[PDB]
Amino acid sequence: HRTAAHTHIKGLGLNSSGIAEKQAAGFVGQCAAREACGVVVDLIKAHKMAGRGVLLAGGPGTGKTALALAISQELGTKIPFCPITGSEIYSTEVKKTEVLMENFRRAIGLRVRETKDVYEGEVTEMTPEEASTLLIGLKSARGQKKLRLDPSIYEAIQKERVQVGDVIYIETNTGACKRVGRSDAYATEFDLEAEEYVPIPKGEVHKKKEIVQDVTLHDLDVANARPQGGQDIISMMGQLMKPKMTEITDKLRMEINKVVQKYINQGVAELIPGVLFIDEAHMLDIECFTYLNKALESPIAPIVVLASNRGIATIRGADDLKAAHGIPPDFLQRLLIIPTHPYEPDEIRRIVRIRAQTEGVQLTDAAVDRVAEHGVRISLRYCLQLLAPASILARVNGRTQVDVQDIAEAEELFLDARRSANILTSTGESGGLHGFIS
Amino acid sequence: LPRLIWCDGGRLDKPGPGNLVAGFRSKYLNHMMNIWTPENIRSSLEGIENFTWLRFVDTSLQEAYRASHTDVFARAVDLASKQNRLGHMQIVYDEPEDKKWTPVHALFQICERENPKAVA
Amino acid sequence: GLNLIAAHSHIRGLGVDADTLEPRPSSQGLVGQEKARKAAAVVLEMIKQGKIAGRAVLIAGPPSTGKTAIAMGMAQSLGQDVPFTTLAASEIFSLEMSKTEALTQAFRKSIGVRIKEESEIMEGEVVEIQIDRSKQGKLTIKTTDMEAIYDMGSKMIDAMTKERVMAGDIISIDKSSGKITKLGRSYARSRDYDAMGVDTKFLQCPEGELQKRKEVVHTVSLHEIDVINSRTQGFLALFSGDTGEIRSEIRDQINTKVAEWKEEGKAEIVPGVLFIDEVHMLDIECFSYINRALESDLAPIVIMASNRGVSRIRGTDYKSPHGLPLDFLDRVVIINTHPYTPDELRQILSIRAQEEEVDLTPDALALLTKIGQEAGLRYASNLITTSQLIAAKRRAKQVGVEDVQRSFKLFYDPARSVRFVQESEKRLIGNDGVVDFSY
Amino acid sequence: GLNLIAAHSHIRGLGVDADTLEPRPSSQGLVGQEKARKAAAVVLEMIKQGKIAGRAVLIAGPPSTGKTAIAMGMAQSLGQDVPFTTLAASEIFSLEMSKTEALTQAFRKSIGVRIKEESEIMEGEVVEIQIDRSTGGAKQGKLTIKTTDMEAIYDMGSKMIDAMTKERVMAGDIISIDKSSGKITKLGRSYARSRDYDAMGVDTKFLQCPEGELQKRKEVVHTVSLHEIDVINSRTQGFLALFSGDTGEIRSEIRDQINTKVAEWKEEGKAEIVPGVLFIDEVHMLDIECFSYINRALESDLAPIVIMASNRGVSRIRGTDYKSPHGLPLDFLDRVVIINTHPYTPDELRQILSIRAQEEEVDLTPDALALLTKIGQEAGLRYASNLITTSQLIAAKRRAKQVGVEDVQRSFKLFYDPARSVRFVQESEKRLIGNDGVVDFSY
Amino acid sequence: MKHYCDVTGLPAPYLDPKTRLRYHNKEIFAMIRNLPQGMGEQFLEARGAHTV
Ligand SMILES: Nc1ncnc2c1ncn2[C@@H]1O[C@H](COP(=O)(O)OP(=O)(O)O)[C@@H](O)[C@H]1O
Ligand SMILES: Nc1ncnc2c1ncn2[C@@H]1O[C@H](COP(=O)(O)OP(=O)(O)O)[C@@H](O)[C@H]1O
Ligand SMILES: Nc1ncnc2c1ncn2[C@@H]1O[C@H](COP(=O)(O)OP(=O)(O)O)[C@@H](O)[C@H]1O
Repeated sequence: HRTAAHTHIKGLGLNSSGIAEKQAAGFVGQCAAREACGVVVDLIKAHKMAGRGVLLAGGPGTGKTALALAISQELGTKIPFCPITGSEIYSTEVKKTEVLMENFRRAIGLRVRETKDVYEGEVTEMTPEEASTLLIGLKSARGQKKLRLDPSIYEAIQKERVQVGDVIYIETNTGACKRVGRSDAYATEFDLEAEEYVPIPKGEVHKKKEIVQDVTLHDLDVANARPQGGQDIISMMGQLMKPKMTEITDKLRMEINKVVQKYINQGVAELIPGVLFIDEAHMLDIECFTYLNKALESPIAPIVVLASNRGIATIRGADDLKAAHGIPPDFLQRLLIIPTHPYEPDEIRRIVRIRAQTEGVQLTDAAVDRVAEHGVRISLRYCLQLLAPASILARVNGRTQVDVQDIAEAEELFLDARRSANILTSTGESGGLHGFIS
Repeated sequence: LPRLIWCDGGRLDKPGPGNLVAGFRSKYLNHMMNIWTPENIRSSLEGIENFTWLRFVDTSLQEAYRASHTDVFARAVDLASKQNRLGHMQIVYDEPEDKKWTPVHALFQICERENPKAVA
Repeated sequence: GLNLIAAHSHIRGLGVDADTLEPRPSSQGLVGQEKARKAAAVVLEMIKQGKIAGRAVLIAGPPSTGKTAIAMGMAQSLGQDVPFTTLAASEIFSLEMSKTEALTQAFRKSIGVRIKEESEIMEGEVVEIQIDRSKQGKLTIKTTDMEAIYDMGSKMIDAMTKERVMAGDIISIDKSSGKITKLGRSYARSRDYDAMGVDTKFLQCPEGELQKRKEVVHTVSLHEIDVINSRTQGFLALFSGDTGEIRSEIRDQINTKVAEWKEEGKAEIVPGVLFIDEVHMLDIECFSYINRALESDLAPIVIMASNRGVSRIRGTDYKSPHGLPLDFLDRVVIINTHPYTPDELRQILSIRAQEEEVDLTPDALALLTKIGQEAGLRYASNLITTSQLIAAKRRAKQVGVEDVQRSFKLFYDPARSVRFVQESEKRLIGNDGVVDFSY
Repeated sequence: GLNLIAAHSHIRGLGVDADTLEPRPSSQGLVGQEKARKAAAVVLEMIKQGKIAGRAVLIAGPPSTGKTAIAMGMAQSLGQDVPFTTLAASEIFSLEMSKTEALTQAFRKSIGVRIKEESEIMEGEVVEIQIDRSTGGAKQGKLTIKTTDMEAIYDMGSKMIDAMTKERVMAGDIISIDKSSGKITKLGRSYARSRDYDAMGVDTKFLQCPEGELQKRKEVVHTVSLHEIDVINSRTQGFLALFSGDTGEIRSEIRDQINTKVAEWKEEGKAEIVPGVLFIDEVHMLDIECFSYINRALESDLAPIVIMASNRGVSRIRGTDYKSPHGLPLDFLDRVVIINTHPYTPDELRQILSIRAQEEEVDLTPDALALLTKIGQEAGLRYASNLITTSQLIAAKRRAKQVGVEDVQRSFKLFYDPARSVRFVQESEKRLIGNDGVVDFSY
Repeated sequence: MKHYCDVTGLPAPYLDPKTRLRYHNKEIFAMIRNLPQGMGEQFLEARGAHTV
């Protein structure tokens, strides 16, 4: 499988008491921030609280996004985890507050369990039995079955171009059906026909499957606001017919809450409140934070995790105002704040070894030490980038493992931003022929 | 395009083997958990609930349900089969004793029950 | 259910002795703020009487002083008898429409039109249909309790045919419209079929008499009547948004007709509240519109809240109090909220601990009250739920002092966070983009 | 053909030893830049192995130092087998969609899904068709078809008769039939029947008869990007928006479904994922909102490798009022490695001008090449390369067989270089419109 | 009815217009048209087909 930046992070690495192990689940250090994220995981899995806000704060490369993605994995696949950057709010298609509101609802999940009643077979019979109800006979290699058809699923089967000898799939509970093809027992009806001959199904003609199905409250928004998919055929024209996002009213979201609650009372649906993660939260403007004050007050609302790396910085859209994190102080009162601290040299050596064995790079310990020096003196994020080039260099040098020579060559082929800033300084001297453009 | 994408469930909306989500999601989002279905509307038809107005906009629960599910072309064809009778009432129910009569089930259709065009 | 525990879930009303408007110190969830609650109670009396149009009231005060809590308390104690539109000022900046249009909508959402109606409706399960294609015919229909045969006119047979009605369908007939609706099929017919169409729904059979007749009360805002009249099926826009900038001659004609419905007693007008939260995010162009909008016979009462000191007005570059134009403040009366004393904090933390169903020890509540005094109410409130989750990891039954203390060290308050930022100046990105990633 | 000679037409690859990644001093059209070409060769290894996700490489250097040349070298050495997306940063500023949507689409174009599908296909020359119309048509019919090796009759079903009559198949037509769907494509006309084609003008081409089996299981390999799957699923004929370009801001739950669906196809073995590369030329034209998006878009397992080029010194970041190296925020440059390109020596200028002269149709005397090399040192490599075309056209007008010094000197006199044109505006300052808008029209 | 090769009994995609024999591939088509003057009719006679 592929290897992205955080793929070594498997979870928060907490004890049963919720205390962080000094190195576990791919983390090193940040024990205080991992413990605080462990309590946020409990806050999410204990379904009862709406709209609690959390801030991750600390320098670039201190692991704020490792922590948010470790939460997402302690939280499992069941619970919605909805990551965005604050930069993504600026749609050209709806106002910013609708984009936030949609992402609030993407973070709240609704789980249904269907028993899917699937029939798949060669059509043996299509007989009318009403003044309009059919009997359809279906065949597989293992037997036949006859189905009484509702007049409306019959028309669905009739809009598919189904005939006797075709192979069809039916979801008898959901009312979906598909023409799979014509059975290849008919393949010699003619020597050429424009037809897709398929073998008869070799399994049971009827199959019953338990499927746990997830949707979100935003999927319900979208489905109730406009005709969707094969309903909206004229959408193919584009221009005014495009399925544009629209500024969905609270009246709609209020009816969705009512209708969803009905299916929760009946036990058909299970509510699952989840997380909205807003990385680069300093990119939100003052009008976004103002809306988040209202949006976090509603009794259905996800837990919201912000991340910021700004010090005292101007609030976007309100140039007169400077505050810590770039978060207006008005909003900052609502948040539980976790600080993430800088790493030490030995912690960097540990993260380097974890990343190497995740990328499949084998290192000499001298190569480990030399790489770790670049994390201390330049950046942790620069250490990790060097490992993959040095692995390539080593193998074309014929070596079985990365060694100091392959690190040293990688350092020279691939500069950091500090050394390249020295080049820009020494060379942007003039408006002459070889200068960088300032 | 390969038939894996164009036919065998690389299209999210089309149900079949290898697209087990789409048939469920079609039924539940358009019918079961759908606000415009007549059984759901009929729960909200009263008081200050969200379909309270439907009593006065000259449309049935069936018509509200059709207009929410058919696209604007199909709705425009259905609109061809209909008559400007509220504009005809402006011609007929005219004297002070006619009291500008309007069907109470069409009470909110103000701007078509009265406009200059029909008189002209 | 869907209603999880939010920050204002404990606020259940304004907490005043309704005959005299004197606030009881702690009731209906509201603690303290008696002067502001009495002013809010007088505002409720203006709202409930409805005779006064277009007063504007600003609730001003520091953060976490109950400005939202008091406005929520008014919503709870005004009750669903009256419209209460809640608008964050950020919502006015639509792409679909003008700022002033977006405000014209929010104003009209806050005026109700109330109509009382007798509807006569037949609902039942279809037993059979007979047609004499010699047109005429007969419908047989049942409840659980009654059954009848009805003579159908030709147009009813056409409509029954076009709507594909068959035995075992639950149908309704609106006698006023003369229009059918297939509601579904009875659960008794679930055995008819091995496969069902996607659109089919099962129902319990109707119950009681067939031809029910009911007295119904309908409350509809002026904004809903705008959107309905904007275009041929405008009632769809009530949900999707999508109104555009509704042309003013529509609104004028609606206002004229609603005045006739009142004059004729067909309807009553129910003026309500628009609450504009964090109103300082509006700009100079908005405030200039609101000046005229308040001066109207169909204006709601407008309530608004601000926490700004002297601050720059948006859309210009001079400052003013509350962040608002003096031209606008000349139209506004002002209610000021205050910081809380330790005994008021102790009560609010207790109200929150009850709502969150957390058992604080007395020493935990004492420490948590000191934290609320030193670090602010919202921060101490956030530590209640946090301490419960930490206590549960101990399998403890009550939140102890150590659970509050561990919550305190794990989660920084704003002041401690600002210190951390100042002590980390060179490792965080400053306002000039400079940062050093080195150890 | 259609493809004319452009600035980069001489670049055929990176010019690097496949065994050691050592760059050769000149090959495949690239001269010098050896340290930079070695680093670009290591990046090609990362791309072709697919293992690593979301690396961002910056090519930093002065203008005309081969930053685009190296980018063309990488594209040419990956070939058609890998998604390569060439974005100018100016393109992100759409009116159709937000900047971050446009950046999502660019990333999604740069991951391929590779799918292998068989069809039986029938290909041959038509010997005969008969069709019976009774009179409503298509009642029955027979096709006779051959290769050089084989001949057969087929009884036809009525929808194949509709296909045959739609595509006006006649005797002598060489056709292919995709019998899994029954589209028929007229590959051509046989020469052996040329006189049957009385309606075909003399410009008509004719083929030889096909070869071998009349029916073959042809296997097709498709690559479809994640962006194409996204756009297909956006509306009833969403694929049309891959051409007209009027995609809206495609909703992220569609993309999340597709990400799940493709991971399913990968684990089932129905498809393979082919990570490509996104090239962002003039990355300094992105703003602070783009960079904070790109930060985290790189963290996905479905991130391509990204390659970026900048001419800029310490320069103002767009959308803010402060300056940073390369014009890029340090917040972003932490997740980037920089490859630096240098200015050329005179023998490298000589070689590049020679290659440019041989890619163009230009016979160049040794003294003209020496003069153009000196102009290159003094006026820059682009100006000297532009003079090659000019001198050829001057030489041709005087009917000369070679470009001589005389022709280069006409070119140098007629067309100013940037340094001479800068001097011209400084000496002509009162007659040109200045930054205060002032100008004097008088003599 | 499924189609089989008259020479080898393997599945036959093709029917020869000339001999009326069904055949598997180009190799057997080459055989079929190089048959002696009476042999195509013997291959038909195993199907009980005749053209006399
Ligand atoms: N404590 C840690 N243990 C192991 N890996 C870490 C740790 N903190 C960060 N990383 C890794 O180092 C890199 C930088 O951290 P990241 O979370 O991206 O920083 P930022 O806070 O700027 O988002 C990422 O690849 C991340 O996976
Ligand atoms: N007088 C009060 N009684 C009970 N709860 C209060 C009171 N004042 C504030 N709170 C609670 O404390 C929190 C902050 O008060 P809130 O009114 O939301 O802040 P602001 O004054 O900034 O609008 C909310 O959870 C609110 O319910
Ligand atoms: N090392 C090189 N080998 C061959 N051609 C080159 C080399 N460097 C530049 N060129 C050519 O010279 C021209 C200018 O270089 P180019 O890469 O376009 O400039 P920039 O670096 O500003 O993008 C282009 O036509 C390019 O193909």
